[PDB]
Amino acid sequence: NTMRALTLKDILNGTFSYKTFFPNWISGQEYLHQSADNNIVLYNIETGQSYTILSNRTMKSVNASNYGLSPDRQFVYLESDYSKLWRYSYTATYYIYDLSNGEFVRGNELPRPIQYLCWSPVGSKLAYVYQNNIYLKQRPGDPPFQITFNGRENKIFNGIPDWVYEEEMLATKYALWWSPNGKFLAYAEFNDTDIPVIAYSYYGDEQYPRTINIPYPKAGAKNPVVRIFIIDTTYPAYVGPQEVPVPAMIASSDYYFSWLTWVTDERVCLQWLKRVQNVSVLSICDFREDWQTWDCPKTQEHIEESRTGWAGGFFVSTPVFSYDAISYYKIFSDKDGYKHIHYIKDTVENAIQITSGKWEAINIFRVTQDSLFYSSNEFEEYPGRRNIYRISIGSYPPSKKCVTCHLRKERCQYYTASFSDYAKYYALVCYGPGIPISTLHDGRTDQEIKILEENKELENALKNIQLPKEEIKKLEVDEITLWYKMILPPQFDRSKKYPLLIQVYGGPCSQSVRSVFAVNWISYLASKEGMVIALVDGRGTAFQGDKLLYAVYRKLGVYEVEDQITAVRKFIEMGFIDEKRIAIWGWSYGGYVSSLALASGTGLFKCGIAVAPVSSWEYYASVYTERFMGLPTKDDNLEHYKNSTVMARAEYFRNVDYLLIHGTADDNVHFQNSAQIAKALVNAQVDFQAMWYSDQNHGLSGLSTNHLYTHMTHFLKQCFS
Amino acid sequence: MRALTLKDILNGTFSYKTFFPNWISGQEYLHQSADNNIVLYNIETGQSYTILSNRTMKSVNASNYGLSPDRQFVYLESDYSKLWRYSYTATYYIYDLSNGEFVRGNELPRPIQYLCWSPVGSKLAYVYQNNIYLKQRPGDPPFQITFNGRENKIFNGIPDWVYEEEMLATKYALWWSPNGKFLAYAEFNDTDIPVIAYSYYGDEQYPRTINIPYPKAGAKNPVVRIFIIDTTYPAYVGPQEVPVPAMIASSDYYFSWLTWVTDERVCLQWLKRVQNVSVLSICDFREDWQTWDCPKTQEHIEESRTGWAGGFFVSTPVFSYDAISYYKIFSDKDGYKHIHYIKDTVENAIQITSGKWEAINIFRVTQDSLFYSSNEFEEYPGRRNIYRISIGSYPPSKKCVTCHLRKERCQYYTASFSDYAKYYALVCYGPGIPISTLHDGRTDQEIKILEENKELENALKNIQLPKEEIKKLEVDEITLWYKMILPPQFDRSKKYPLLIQVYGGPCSQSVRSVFAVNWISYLASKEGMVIALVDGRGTAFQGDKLLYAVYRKLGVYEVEDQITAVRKFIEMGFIDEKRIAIWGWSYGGYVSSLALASGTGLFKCGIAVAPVSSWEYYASVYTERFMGLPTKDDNLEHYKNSTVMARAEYFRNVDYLLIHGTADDNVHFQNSAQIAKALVNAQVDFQAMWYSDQNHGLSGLSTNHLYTHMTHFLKQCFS
Ligand SMILES: *[C@@H]1O[C@H](CO)[C@@H](O[C@@H]2O[C@H](CO)[C@@H](O[C@@H]3O[C@H](CO)[C@@H](O)[C@H](O)[C@@H]3O)[C@H](O)[C@H]2NC(C)=O)[C@H](O)[C@H]1NC(C)=O
Ligand SMILES: CC#CCn1c(N2CCC[C@@H](N)C2)nc2c1c(=O)n(Cc1nc(C)c3ccccc3n1)c(=O)n2C
Ligand SMILES: CC#CCn1c(N2CCC[C@@H](N)C2)nc2c1c(=O)n(Cc1nc(C)c3ccccc3n1)c(=O)n2C
Ligand SMILES: *[C@@H]1O[C@H](CO)[C@@H](O[C@@H]2O[C@H](CO)[C@@H](O)[C@H](O)[C@H]2NC(C)=O)[C@H](O)[C@H]1NC(C)=O
Ligand SMILES: *[C@@H]1O[C@H](CO)[C@@H](O[C@@H]2O[C@H](CO)[C@@H](O)[C@H](O)[C@H]2NC(C)=O)[C@H](O)[C@H]1NC(C)=O
Ligand SMILES: *[C@@H]1O[C@H](CO)[C@@H](O[C@@H]2O[C@H](CO)[C@@H](O)[C@H](O)[C@H]2NC(C)=O)[C@H](O)[C@H]1NC(C)=O
Ligand SMILES: *[C@@H]1O[C@H](CO)[C@@H](O)[C@H](O)[C@H]1NC(C)=O
Ligand SMILES: *[C@@H]1O[C@H](CO)[C@@H](O)[C@H](O)[C@H]1NC(C)=O
Ligand SMILES: *[C@@H]1O[C@H](CO)[C@@H](O)[C@H](O)[C@H]1NC(C)=O
Ligand SMILES: *[C@@H]1O[C@H](CO)[C@@H](O)[C@H](O)[C@H]1NC(C)=O
Repeated sequence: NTMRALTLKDILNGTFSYKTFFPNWISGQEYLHQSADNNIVLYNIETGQSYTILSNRTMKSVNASNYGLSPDRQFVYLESDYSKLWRYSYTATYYIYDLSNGEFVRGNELPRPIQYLCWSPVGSKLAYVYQNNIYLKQRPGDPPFQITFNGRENKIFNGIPDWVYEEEMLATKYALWWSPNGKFLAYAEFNDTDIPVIAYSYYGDEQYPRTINIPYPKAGAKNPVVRIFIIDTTYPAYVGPQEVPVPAMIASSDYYFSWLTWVTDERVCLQWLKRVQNVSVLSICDFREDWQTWDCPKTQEHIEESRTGWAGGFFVSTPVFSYDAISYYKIFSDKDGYKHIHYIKDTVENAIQITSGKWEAINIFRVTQDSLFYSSNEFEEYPGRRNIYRISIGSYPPSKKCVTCHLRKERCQYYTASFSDYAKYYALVCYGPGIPISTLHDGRTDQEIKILEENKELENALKNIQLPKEEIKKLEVDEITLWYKMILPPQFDRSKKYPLLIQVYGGPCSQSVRSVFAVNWISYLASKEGMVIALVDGRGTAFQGDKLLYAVYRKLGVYEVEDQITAVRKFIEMGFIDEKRIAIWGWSYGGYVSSLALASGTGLFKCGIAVAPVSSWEYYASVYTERFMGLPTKDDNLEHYKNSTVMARAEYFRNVDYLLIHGTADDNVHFQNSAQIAKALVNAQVDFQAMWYSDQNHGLSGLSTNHLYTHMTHFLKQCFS
Repeated sequence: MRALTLKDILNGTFSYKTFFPNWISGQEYLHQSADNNIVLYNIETGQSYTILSNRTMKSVNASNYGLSPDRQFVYLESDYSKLWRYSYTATYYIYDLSNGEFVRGNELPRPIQYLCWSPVGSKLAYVYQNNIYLKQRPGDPPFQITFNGRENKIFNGIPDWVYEEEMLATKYALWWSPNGKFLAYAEFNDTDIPVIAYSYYGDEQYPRTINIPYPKAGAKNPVVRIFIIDTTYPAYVGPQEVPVPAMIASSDYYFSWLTWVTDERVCLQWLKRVQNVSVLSICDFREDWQTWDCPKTQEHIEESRTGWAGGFFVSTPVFSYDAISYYKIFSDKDGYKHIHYIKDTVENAIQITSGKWEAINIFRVTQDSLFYSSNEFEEYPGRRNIYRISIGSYPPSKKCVTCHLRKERCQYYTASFSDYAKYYALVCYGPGIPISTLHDGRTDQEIKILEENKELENALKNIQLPKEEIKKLEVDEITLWYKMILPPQFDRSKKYPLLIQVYGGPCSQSVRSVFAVNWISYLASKEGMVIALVDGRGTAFQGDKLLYAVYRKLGVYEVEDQITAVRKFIEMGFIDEKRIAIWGWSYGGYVSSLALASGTGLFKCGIAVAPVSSWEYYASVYTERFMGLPTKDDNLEHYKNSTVMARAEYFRNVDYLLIHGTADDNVHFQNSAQIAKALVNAQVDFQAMWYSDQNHGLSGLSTNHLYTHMTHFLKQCFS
């Protein structure tokens, strides 16, 4: 064979895709996995042997795409008829299979379509959502008991989140949680009745288009109301569902429900977040026997507030409880402003700092009897790497071990972990910089037992490909460090002038300079079209302390734009960039940033591309916008909501080539955002190129993705030649 | 001295003025002068006086006026709020001219959808919240005629969306009798019609949905009931329904138009939903029952075995002074639309005009004369000349008033007649600079020049305008008339890039002797391009064989005829076969898209502005007229085969530019949304542009942006 450059076709077909192995743990030494001919194999690590538990002929009999083994292993649910709704939500038909009998569960059949379904943590209890209502099945073939009755489509939601909670708050399709032993079922009740709706046309394949209404609260609009209830699953008819008391300081004004964490069958932990998202409350509630309800004392309310910015990051960090079920470990900012692990027993005041330094603790994976596992930046001071650490708890001389630092140093510096029951064994998934690799380790010695997915097919395929060189370096301008990823063309010469493309996102709590392997569009642009690509992380980006993160608080569309400009000026003075041929592209938040950078009036960028951009913070969800911007009122931050729009910079797009793209059925960043930019450019008498994608979601999935990346390539090749 | 610039076209620098007198009597007319005073001019005693001052108009921000026939009052129209093509809502103020003060009292409500005076006296008729009200005297409390008017459902006195656009082409649906004794009105019911919903972004946090009851091809149609009310005693017997003919009511139907003959005689025109047959029913008033009798003996059928009834509309009759007979334009034995004279029956109709040319419109039927416009002169179908023929005199007369009035300059006319045709005005639209003159209605002599356009004549002195030529091609027994616009200092030895401007819809004509300084004049004047406009099968005024050729076969012959013409223009030697383009709007957007995806390799690039993509998405009134019903028993097969989306894979080696306004109520954005979706599925690249919150015509700074964007696309395509 002969070495060849990447093609656009290779990227669109996903020829250089990688496989990942996350074991579906069922016990401390057992896990499930789908085989090549679609069977379900049960691998036991201690015994070393595997067996088929659910055959391909049983899955094909009902056109099943997914499965779910019950904890007691008596039954397995068969998921078929997947019908996607929003980012996480989907509807499906569920078939219970009796493994012990060798036949499907016939009788009090499950309805269709089911919005969410799950087993209890022990036994064969079932909980499901149908027509925004929760139902309970003690045994698979038993008639269901209806828990909720007010569920109405697009108005009252039970057991599943509404649009805004699914997207910006919970980031999941469910809103119900079983207690550790299935004694209680906790759930949430969302009321979207008075929220204004977003309406958009869906053309489809019928003579007339249909309107799609979604209750969506834009910045400052009426928000949904939430009521968390806990019902006794053993005797639901006795006292019924009990509402969980909301803390006095949370209920004083509008509030959000952050997350629910079960501690024991008689103790649950709820997190609340005031509408002004700079103060969160961790309330611990205990079950009482004299009232059959949940008592929430003032003594068990732990406040976490941020005087500089917002509480947490994308979410308010969840606590990981100790074996004693009274104390917990949580990640939050220290005195210096770095998000580190703390240990809280009684009160927040007496919290003990577990990790410290000019780096951040990202996630706590497991809190065992003697070990604590977590991921961090620490290794070699690179904020874009992720490594797994293991620290001792309770032992007199403490231990601290980096499991993955030197596991495969050159190839692997971005890991994630998946723990078996009680951390007896665990799996590490390496995502880059090299070819991703999934391995399985002993939970006591950290030793690698076997390679789950090595990716030898992708390694051989890439042999004859001229992949670009990726470099993660930093710039130090005016006490502000800018980390950047530069993608260089094959056979790169520091004496030549290369056209430059900037890929931007820059949204608060984000990070785009990571040691992650990816064979994407910008890899093709550097491999075949000889372009230099750059990704810069400035103010507002996460994992480098709160001074960097909270710098964009109430000032969106200002520093993230300036930092891309500062970086381009620095890349130009390196000598290998053609100052005449520079471009910037982005999607969503990156579409807002590239539009503002292109209309900055600096003359650095020749052309720019904005895909589904945000044009004004008055058009985005209250949950995201108000977290980083505040209220759009005269008494608060209305002034900056008006000054931070793309439409106010319309006259500045006169000598630059602008390409504006947006999907007509975008439920997340509505088409209204691009419709307003286009209207402002028309009024300003400014020429630009545009593209719409009919009936397409925010991500433009399908043949639209092909068309988009082809259309953008044509625009860049014209701009650069 | 200098070439035209895009800015000159966008600003309307080379615009022309037109003078249509607002007749009030047989020798008088009103006109809003330079200082915005309403002046009255008398032709006989050549005197003028200001009847409504600029101070009176400015006091209520008035943009329009309406003098009552008795001249006691004048309505002052202000707060104009456009709705659809013709409809608008405004505030009206009655001014008492005799007293010198505004009419105080039972004030008119706001906003009023339509308002008009009776043909005599001070009677008022107006539509408010889809209901008709009557004011005997301006300061009197109104008498409510209708009560069922509900927004977007029941319409009274005004048409619904589809009747306003495709059927009446007017903002009103009420007609006063010749002396104001009776008021006739329409009642439209859109209750079960499916609606078209589209987002209107506006300037608020959330966009709003706009719903319009719009019947697409084959969908449920609005129902119509016509009534007549005695305006002297409307409480006595009330509104009486006009009997619908037995053969019209048998299935779905349309009300075509209403024509008052005398106070006690009215003429109604009906159209069957299968638009190949129309009925002219004459109804008389009966004292005995105070109702309208419509006999079978007074039903005149007009059917078309080859195609549809009429042109864009079913021609209206013009009655004689005897009020029993009438003159109507329709096809003869040979297939040419000529004037006929009907006394008793359609069978015994007498053909008034004949030949291989068409009579376009009947302007006025007087006691001894008949005025009409036609093609006849020098056999040019794109010309309009006004003729006068005698009626009643033993040896008949026939003269062409306009033919040699100004032969080189003027060959496209229109006429505005004063009360009883005592005087009339001729408006020349081209080929030369438009001119409006005033003629004596008895001798046809020119009395004065109303608007000569000397400002535009002087402005164009230093402008080297392109040469326009109207010629014809004769291929396979089919004559194609074309207008070619040549660059200044055109050389027949050089190769020039070619742009085709297309419309090609049924009943249309784009090769006319009309003066215009438009976008394509700039493209030829500054960008050295040859421009062409071809009229093939489906275009009107050349007989029914040409017109009905596209019957039930839309998107086929009009496309082929543009291709046949380009092949002929190429073999002329001065066209660069490598640089050819085609642009069109609306129907022209459908034709240019199909021509670009024909697979002939003639066109390099094409532009489609607000195109129709499938006949499933367009108005039933227009679509089922030339294509029939989209059912298995009728023409569903061709409805499916005549789509732009079915030709998606053919746009692969051509440059396509697709433009469409998001708030287009006429040709919905759905049409372009479907084309874009098909091109994505076919993996075909194209350039696109949307216009937020803009109507079908993209009026305002959106026009500026569109014409600029299209110029860039063509400049790039022709380099
Ligand atoms: C846009 O087009 C309009 C015409 O539709 C232009 O308005 C006209 O501009 C010309 C030249 O500036 C004016 O002509 C001069 O008028 C004076 C009397 O006012 C006369 O003494 C001169 O001999 C000459 O004819 C004209 O008055 C003016 N207005 C009208 C009603 O025609 C306008 O200027 C164009 N815009 C641009 C930017 O060119
Ligand atoms: C508007 C907005 C917004 C903010 N936002 C969020 N949040 C948190 C989660 C909830 C969400 N509502 C808001 N997640 C995001 C982004 C974002 O702009 N981009 C850029 C981006 N996005 C996409 C889709 C891209 C696709 C291709 C290339 C680069 C891309 N870059 C992202 O990638 N992700 C994952
Ligand atoms: C779909 C469709 C359609 C049919 N249509 C109608 N009818 C009768 C009245 C009722 C209506 N529903 C249907 N009037 C039309 C057209 C049409 O295609 N074009 C072409 C055109 N249109 C526009 C707007 C143009 C603008 C610029 C240049 C060329 C243009 N060429 C016209 O000019 N006019 C005046
Ligand atoms: C699209 O990409 C897939 C891989 O994602 C290609 O399929 C592979 O083809 C090679 C050919 O040697 C096989 O050995 C692999 O086993 C295939 N992998 C999978 C996952 O099927 C496919 O060929 C690509 N499409 C095209 C047209 O090249
Ligand atoms: C307007 O049209 C609607 C629908 O065609 C009429 O309503 C129907 O009238 C019939 C007869 O009175 C009833 O039996 C139906 O149940 C009605 N259907 C609906 C959908 O309402 C309505 O009466 C008409 N109104 C006028 C004033 O003509
Ligand atoms: C008017 O047009 C209609 C079209 O629907 C003609 O009706 C057809 O007549 C035949 C007679 O055998 C029927 O079988 C069909 O169902 C009808 N439609 C078609 C096109 O198949 C009607 O005859 C025409 N009338 C006139 C006077 O020309
Ligand atoms: C939901 O909210 C509406 C409107 O605010 C209110 O009327 C109703 O009581 C609520 N319903 C439930 C079940 O919470
Ligand atoms: C939280 O935000 C509000 C509004 O900006 C501010 O007034 C308040 O003091 C902040 N609270 C803390 C603890 O920072
Ligand atoms: C508005 O925003 C611009 C940046 O887009 C900034 O330069 C200006 O100072 C802001 N403030 C006001 C009051 O305009
Ligand atoms: C109003 O008309 C008078 C008389 O023609 C004139 O003098 C005056 O200038 C006009 N005012 C305006 C505003 O045109």
